[PDB]
Formats: sequence, C-alpha cells, structure tokens
Amino acid sequence: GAMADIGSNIFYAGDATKSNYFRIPSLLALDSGTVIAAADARYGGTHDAKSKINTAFAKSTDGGKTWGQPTLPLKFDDYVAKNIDWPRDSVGKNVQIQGSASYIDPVLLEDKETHRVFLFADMMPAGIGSSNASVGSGFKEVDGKKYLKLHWKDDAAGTYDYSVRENGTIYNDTTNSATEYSVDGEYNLYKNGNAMLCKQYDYNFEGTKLLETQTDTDVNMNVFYKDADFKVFPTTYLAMKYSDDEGETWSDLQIVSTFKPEESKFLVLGPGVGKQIANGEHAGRLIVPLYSKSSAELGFMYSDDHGNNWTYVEADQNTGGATAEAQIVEMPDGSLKTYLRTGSGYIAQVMSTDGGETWSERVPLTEIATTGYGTQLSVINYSQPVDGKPAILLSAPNATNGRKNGKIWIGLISETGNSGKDKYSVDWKYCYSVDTPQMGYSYSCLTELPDGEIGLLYEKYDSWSRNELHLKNILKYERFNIDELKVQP
Ligand SMILES: CCC(CC)O[C@@H]1C=C(C(=O)O)C[C@H](N)[C@H]1NC(C)=O
Ligand SMILES: [Ca+2]
Repeated sequence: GAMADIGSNIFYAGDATKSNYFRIPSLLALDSGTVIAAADARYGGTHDAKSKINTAFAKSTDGGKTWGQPTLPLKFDDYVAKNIDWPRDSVGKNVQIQGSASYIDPVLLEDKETHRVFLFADMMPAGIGSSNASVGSGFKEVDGKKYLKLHWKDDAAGTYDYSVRENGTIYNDTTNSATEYSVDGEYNLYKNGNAMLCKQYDYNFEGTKLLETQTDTDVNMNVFYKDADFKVFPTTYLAMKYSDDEGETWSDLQIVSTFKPEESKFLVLGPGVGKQIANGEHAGRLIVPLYSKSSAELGFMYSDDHGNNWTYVEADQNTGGATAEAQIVEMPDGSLKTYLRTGSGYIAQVMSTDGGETWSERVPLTEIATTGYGTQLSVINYSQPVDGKPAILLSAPNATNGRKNGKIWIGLISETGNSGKDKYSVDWKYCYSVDTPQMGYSYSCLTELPDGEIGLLYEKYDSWSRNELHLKNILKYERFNIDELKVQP
C-alpha cells in the first residue's frame, strides 16, 4: 500500500469478527457525523448462503478517518466463528458449508427524527440460501393473525403444526393449546423455562473434503438451526435490529418479513443503504429496497411511523427473479429515483412521485456498460450544489465482460419543464476512474462524510468470477474530495 492506502480497510482478516473474508459493503454517515459501516463476515470463503455468515459492523467517531474494532450485531452460534483459509484449488474452491444458518447482505438506514439506526440483513435458516429456499412466507394465519410457523421434529415432513405466539409461547395449532415450549427474544428455544441446548459445529478440510462435525461446546438451540426440535420453514427471512446509541447496543431481533408473499421463493435486500425522504409531504418516510422471485422482481418496504410498521410495495410484475438490487435517491421536491441492476444487460431507472408507493416502468441507462448478470451499484444524494445544480453520485463497474473498471459518476439534476415522473433529468457530466481499467471492481457503497468529502467501501476484485473466489482483504475504503471527482475523460 501507498501512504494514501493506510487505513484503507475497516474489516480485515485477523480483526475481531474472526472472519477471513468479507463482501457486500455498507457505508453510512449519520446525522451526528459519526460514520458507520457493515459488511458480511463470510467465514466459509466468499460464497453466498448457504454458508456461515454473520453481519459485521464498525464505527468511526472522527468523520470516517479512523475505525474501531468490529462487532457482530447479527450472528448465529450453530457453527463456530473462526479464521480459516478456504481452499482456492479447482475442486475445493467450490465447496460451501452445508449446514449453517447465515445473515447476509446488509442495509443501513438512519431515522434522523428519532436518531435511530436500523440494521437489516437477509436471514437464512440452516443450509439455506436464495437458490434452495422453499416457496412460502414462513408464517401462518391463526384466526387472522400472522405467526411464525414451526415444524416439530417428530411430525411428518412439510408439516408445520406449531406457531410462535405471544410471549414467545409455542402453541399447537391443531388443538390451539400452549405447549411447554417457548422462544426468548433471540429465538432460542426453552422448555418449561429451561434453555434448550445443542452442540456447536466446527468445520475442517481434509484435502478437498469439508467435514462439518459437532464439538462438545453447547449453544442455545435456535429455531433457525439444523439440530432444533422445532424448526422454521426453510425460506428466506428479513431480519432487523435498531440502535439508539449509534451502534453501542442493539435491540431484540426482529423478523420483519411477515409480508413475504406466499408465492415468493426468496425476498431479499438490495444491499447498501436505505433512504429517509427529506422533502415533500412524506419527509421522514423510511424506505428500503428489496427484490424477489415472486409476482414481482423489484420491491420496497417503507415505514411512516419511525420503523414500527413496514409496508411492502411491488414495483413491477416480473416473475423471473432476476437480481434486481437497487439503491434510491431523492429529487429536490421529494420524488424518488431508483437505479437498479437487472438481468437484461443494463442498469435501469424507475421513478416514484408518491414517495415510493408506486413506480414507473423501467428506463435503461445507456451511459454505463455492464454484463447480463449485472452488479450492485451505489447511488447517493450530495448535500452541496455542483456547478450550481443539485447533485447525485453513482459508483459501479463499467465493463461488459467481468467486474472491473469502477467509476464514480456525478449526475446533475435539471428541471425539464414537464410534470410527473418526467419533472427532472440527470446529466452524468463527470466520470472518475477509481483505478486501471482491468482492476477488479464489484459491489460498492458511497456516503457523504460530515466534512463534505465522499467515502467509498468497495469490493476490489471480481466477486462473480469463479477464478477470484476466497480472496482476503479486498474490501477497500477510500475518500475523495468533490473536486477530485470532477473529471471529464
Ligand atoms: C439472490 C440471487 C443472486 C443469484 C445470483 O445472488 C446475489 C448475487 C450476488 C452477486 O452477484 O455477487 C451477491 C448477493 N449477495 C447474492 N444474493 C444472495 C441473497 O445470495
Ligand atoms: Ca413526517
């Protein structure tokens, strides 16, 4: 590293998370000027779920110069958290942990009006990822109310005759009667008030074989685990916790995906950050992007009551389940513009004028080259005008083969003199090249730091390629002043 690269990683092999690998950056400057970040702590190489992944978190209280040790606010204990080198040979590289639960793909959002920070992540039961998730919500209705459903070990396969009801009391739904079992606020199981326990797994390679084996370490038996007497429906869930002390402590685990459509396979986060609307009637509305294999691809969840209740919106009718990861910016009057990945070989744009309740048709963005699978992008508002115009910024790779050639762009917003979704246009005037065109560049997250500089946390390799799996120390943090970025090539 150069002098300029000192301090250019927040999370790294050897830090407090005990992970050798990381992916999926999230970076967010708080209204206090505290700056925070989160990423996946991918213990089992860089694989997506199924695997063993916890959500890591870290804070800077000097404007994003300096970063404290990381914490793990969303973590599962069914398999141990340890530093391990994942094989990168031609056979071993493909091997994933088969039996762990996982938190994956974070989103950070602050409510400025209460000063509350929300951390969201996808929540995967044991041995589950997007690709083997079962179709369904994971909840049942009993007399109209939604309860998390559960499979007792000695019931028939696919049979969920039990539910988590008030106080965490587990009920038998065929008889409608409370059992002697319950869950606590961590979703750990209890029998007649006693903590139920199971053996933690360790994982070790012998050659290219991954041996997942019990240790003698006891942990709390959790309904998300492979070895639980009661087990959740094996679909994807949305998890959230909030903090009122800038990440010093977290609230109890929330499973917020009660709205998961019954016809959906997966419903997951567009990682990065969410948005709080600043202007218009709905200033203070919290909105978070989602996508699904369902009736719809692109979706959102929003809250009008400071995060207590969330509404799900579908933004299209696509049943294809493409990887429609999105990030959202706001126009000067409070309307919203969302940029998203597609499975169509371009980045797309959609608009809402009612604060995220309804969305226009997808409009391709021709300025940026991408692959047919796409990559996640980061888009943010900037608080200072640029050339006297309102400004947004976009980070993304810029190539048609591979994840490489990262740019940061500056888009200047103009009134076109038209009414609805057509009220504004974006001039992508500036395009800054992060590195040499062949250097890898995948997922990224921008934030505006309190001094008006731009922070960036990004994947400095190609995270799609099967030949760049299981690299260490590829999550890079850089800072730029706005004049550096005002490049026209
Ligand atoms: C969700 C489907 C999609 C299938 C390729 O995977 C996403 C692609 C990713 C990618 O293109 O690198 C990273 C995301 N972490 C992953 N999401 C999940 C939930 O695993
Ligand atoms: Ca309001």
